[PDB]
Amino acid sequence: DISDFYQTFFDEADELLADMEQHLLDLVPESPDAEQLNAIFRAAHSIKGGAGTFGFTILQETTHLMENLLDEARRGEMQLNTDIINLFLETKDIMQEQLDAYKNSEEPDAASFEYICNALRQLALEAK
Repeated sequence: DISDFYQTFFDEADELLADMEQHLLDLVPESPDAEQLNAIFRAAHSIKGGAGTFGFTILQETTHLMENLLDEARRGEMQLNTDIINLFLETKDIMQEQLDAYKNSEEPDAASFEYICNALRQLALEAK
């Protein structure tokens, strides 16, 4: 029954992933427009909550780690650069694959999950 609420989430998520991608591509690393970063962070926060609500473990954890990083960057605690933005784009790419698996009642890719989470946690570490 709870699956009766997946379709709306899947559509919202796809749209938010597209927005995330465009904002990422338009970001100026050394001087990121505050309003643009806030939008990326909000898309991630939204996707994370939906993932939690429906028990999409892999997507939730992946988005969780990205969100914390986007929070650091938007609060100005973390400096951005082209490498970080490329990591965010790669993260958006992987999240889309995870979502596409759920749409098919399939399980996301375990290896891609471990790789992206490892990279995101490495960056946070480096940020500290």
